[PDB]
Amino acid sequence: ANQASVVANQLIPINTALNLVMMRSEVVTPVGIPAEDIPRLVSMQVNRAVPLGTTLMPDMVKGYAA
Repeated sequence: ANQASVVANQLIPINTALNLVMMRSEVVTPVGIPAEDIPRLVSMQVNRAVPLGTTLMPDMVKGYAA
């Protein structure tokens, strides 16, 4: 209950480096990467294009290990 995840604030293009305009948090189901990891996700790249409103999942960010 109430775990907030990272949600795509806009379409995050393939292989693009993440920035703070790109990520917002929301309570979504299923639970994805925790909202508190938005600082650490900055500059990491996605390996697939992430459509607007998609929850960001661990398998989508290159070099992500929590």
